Amino acid sequence: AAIDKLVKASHLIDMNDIIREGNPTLRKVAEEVTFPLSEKEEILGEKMMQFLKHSQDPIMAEKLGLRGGVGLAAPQLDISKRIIAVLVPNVEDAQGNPPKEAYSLQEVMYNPKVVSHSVQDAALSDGEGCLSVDREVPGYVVRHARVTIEYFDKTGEKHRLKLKGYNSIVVQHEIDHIDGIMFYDRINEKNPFAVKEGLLILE
Ligand SMILES: CCCCC[C@H](CC(=O)NO)C(=O)N[C@H](C(=O)N1CCC[C@H]1CO)C(C)C
Ligand SMILES: [Zn+2]
Ligand SMILES: [Zn+2]
Ligand SMILES: [Zn+2]
Ligand SMILES: [Zn+2]
Ligand SMILES: [Zn+2]
Ligand SMILES: [Zn+2]
Ligand SMILES: [Zn+2]
Ligand SMILES: [Zn+2]
Repeated sequence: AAIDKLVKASHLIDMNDIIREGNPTLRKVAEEVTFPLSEKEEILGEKMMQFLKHSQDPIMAEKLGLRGGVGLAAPQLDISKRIIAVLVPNVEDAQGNPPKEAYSLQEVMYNPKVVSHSVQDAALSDGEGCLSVDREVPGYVVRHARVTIEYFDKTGEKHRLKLKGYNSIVVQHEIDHIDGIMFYDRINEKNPFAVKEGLLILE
């Protein structure tokens, strides 16, 4: 099955493992994982995080032909499970100094969900792109500004976490994938750049 291919020890996830727009798995509601995790589900989560790290690394991205990403959901690898990985980098300063924390968020999350959110909405000013979508899609992807999430880690431990900013946006995006929702679903149908008053536009 797809999972067996992906969890082979020597296998590195690349773009040929990522399904594309139009594949039905992208529109399913992903199934909840049960704890204790199987070996395969644990391995998949590790390989997903590995892909993001690769994707972000100039060398490996180039070796393996990867488009850079900051999150990945199991449904995008044809696996209908509630497993996402997020890897959101902090940026260097103007003098070239690395940030204090390499990442503002770095997590493999099992059964994640949004449990509360702000009334305020937000969108990234540059829009959103997707590894499964090979088309230009303009417009503001309107999300919750702030979210509280719950999720499990690979050991079964429950986390509850409030997010904001870019971190908020990224997790929302991944969560949507495990519910069958695509980013463009949240772009206004008649003017992609419409702004309802109070929308937090993020730079
Ligand atoms: C920001 C919402 C989360 C994006 C996650 C996606 C990758 C994906 O398809 N996840 O399921 C990505 O990294 N996309 C990038 C993306 O949209 N980025 C990366 C930097 C900020 C933002 C565009 O403004 C690229 C591929 C376009
Ligand atoms: Zn592969
Ligand atoms: Zn392990
Ligand atoms: Zn590596
Ligand atoms: Zn609500
Ligand atoms: Zn996506
Ligand atoms: Zn919501
Ligand atoms: Zn709760
Ligand atoms: Zn539309």
